[PDB]
Amino acid sequence: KLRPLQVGGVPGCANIPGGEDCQCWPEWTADNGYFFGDVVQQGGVLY
Amino acid sequence: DALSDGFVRLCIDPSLNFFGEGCKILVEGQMTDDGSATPDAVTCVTSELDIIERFGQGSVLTESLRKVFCTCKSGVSVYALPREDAAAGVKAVYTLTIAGPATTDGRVQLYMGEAEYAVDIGVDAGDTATDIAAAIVAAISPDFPYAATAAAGVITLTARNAGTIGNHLSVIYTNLGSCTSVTPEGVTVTFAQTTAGSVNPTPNDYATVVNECCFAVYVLSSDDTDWQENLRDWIRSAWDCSKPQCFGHGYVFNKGTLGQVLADGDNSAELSRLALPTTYPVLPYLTNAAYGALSACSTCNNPELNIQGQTFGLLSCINMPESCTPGWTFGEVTQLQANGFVVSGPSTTSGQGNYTSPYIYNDVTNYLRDEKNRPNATFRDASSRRLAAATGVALAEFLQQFNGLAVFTKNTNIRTGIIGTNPRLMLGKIRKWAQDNVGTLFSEFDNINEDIQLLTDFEVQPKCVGQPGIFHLNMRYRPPVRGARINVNMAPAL
Amino acid sequence: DALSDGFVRLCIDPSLNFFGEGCKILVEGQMTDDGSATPDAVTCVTSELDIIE
Amino acid sequence: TQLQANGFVVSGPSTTSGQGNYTSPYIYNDVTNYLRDEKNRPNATFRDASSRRLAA
Repeated sequence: KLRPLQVGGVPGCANIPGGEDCQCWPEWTADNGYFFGDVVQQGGVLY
Repeated sequence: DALSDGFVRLCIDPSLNFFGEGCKILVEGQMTDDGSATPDAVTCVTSELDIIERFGQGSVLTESLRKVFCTCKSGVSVYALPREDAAAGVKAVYTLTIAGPATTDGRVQLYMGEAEYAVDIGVDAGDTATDIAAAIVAAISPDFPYAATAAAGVITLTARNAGTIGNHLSVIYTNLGSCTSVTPEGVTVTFAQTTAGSVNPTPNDYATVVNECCFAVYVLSSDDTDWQENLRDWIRSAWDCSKPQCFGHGYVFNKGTLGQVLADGDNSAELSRLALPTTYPVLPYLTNAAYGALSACSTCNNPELNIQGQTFGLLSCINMPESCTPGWTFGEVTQLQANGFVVSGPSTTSGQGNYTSPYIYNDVTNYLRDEKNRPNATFRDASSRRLAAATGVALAEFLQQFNGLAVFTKNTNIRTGIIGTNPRLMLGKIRKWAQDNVGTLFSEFDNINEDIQLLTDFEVQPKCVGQPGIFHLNMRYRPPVRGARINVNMAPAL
Repeated sequence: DALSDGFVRLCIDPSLNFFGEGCKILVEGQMTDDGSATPDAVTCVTSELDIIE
Repeated sequence: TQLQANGFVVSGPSTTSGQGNYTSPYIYNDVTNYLRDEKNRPNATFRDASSRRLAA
């Protein structure tokens, strides 16, 4: 089932999942004081 | 620089011939309008660089000249007789259909005409017909005698030269499976040839463009039968009795099925008809010109050896793809050998691995039967023709010591002191010249007492008609014999 | 290569199997419909990984 | 022996291993099916399969 690929030919075999860096919803940091309602992102979850 | 004295004078120059012109060949073909050479005029060619601008890029004469220069390396003075396209000519157009999105990796190789025009694209997993056609058009060599235009799957190849010489195109995939270098799933590329003929030129002006320029070999790059018949008439006029003779030979081709190729033949002892099967991959004029050049760059200093066999008759510049079905079946092969036709085969028949060079058998001429009607093989093979020419020239140079000498016909007694001669002494001297050439120009004469006759003009002609100082010589030679078939018949015992 | 140093320039043959190509063996037999080979036509088989397809 | 005579190749097991007991066959008399000649006169010229390869 393994097939020899080619010169210039991985884009085909794989799908090269691209990277991603989204940090909207500012991260929780103890250096800041928060009020009731302030929303933060911790561990990828909004609280 | 210690050369000041003036005793020795250096002339360091890499472009200097030492061995004369040598072995004049003439290549006849059609050209395009891009060239800068005046049509219908024999010119000299010195290299393979200026041919593009002189005969147009992509013209059949350009490829003919390129193959001539590829084969005959050095020793020949090549000339070209470029002619232009006839008025009414539909430039041949071929369609090639590609297809099949794409599915995997591999190389897609195509073979059009000769191997020098082969292309190799790198179609990989995922592609589209349009892009494949674009890559093909970008990969086609510009020297290919066809202009390529893409139609997103319909590659259109139009012939750069109008005439019947364009109806001989072939494209082979030579990769389907092909035992290695596997193909990306595309399509079975389809070859269709929508267009057609529209008759090519017919010059018939050899008696003017070349008047006394003695050429050794004429090659023709057109499939018109009337043109070849005109060339035959010319070369036959070169082997006349009226005027002094510029001996010559001509090399032409004939492509088609067995019926039409046996019909193309006649008793033309002046041409070497080359037969070609209907499914011939290589463009015909290429192999024709290669054969012509080889036979001119290997024999002109040695006019005895036949262009034949694995070593001598090898056309190294022509490259065909391998195949197991070899065009002419052996029955057709022997049928063509019998009716004075040159046949060509492969030289490796290696299944499916790579290109192979063609190879000729039976370097013969189209001389079946004698002038009266009788069959005979005196002018069957071309080496007999070149040998007869050489022998005639040698005898002519030997006989020059008599033209100008005092001759005695009556009373036969050369008085003391004078420098005359009589017919018996001339006959003896000619007999000894013919004799001490046995082994290089003649064979083991059988009845020399009557093979050579010298008659004074006072007896050949009727009474009171002869002219003092005219002689008639009749000679019956026999070119040497060589090796041929062996016919082994090995038979083991119990 | 331009970056090379000496003058002896080796040019490796594209692929191996040279010493064969003189011992061809034709195996004849039937095939199922799953196969992708054109029937009634000799075709070489390089390796064992692609006879099933 | 009857098969050996009429130009037939025979294969038999190499080891004497007893019932069950996997083995591997080998060939005796690598011969061709050629026993008579032309004009019906018996011979042995092409009996051995190596004689044919050597003829070629």
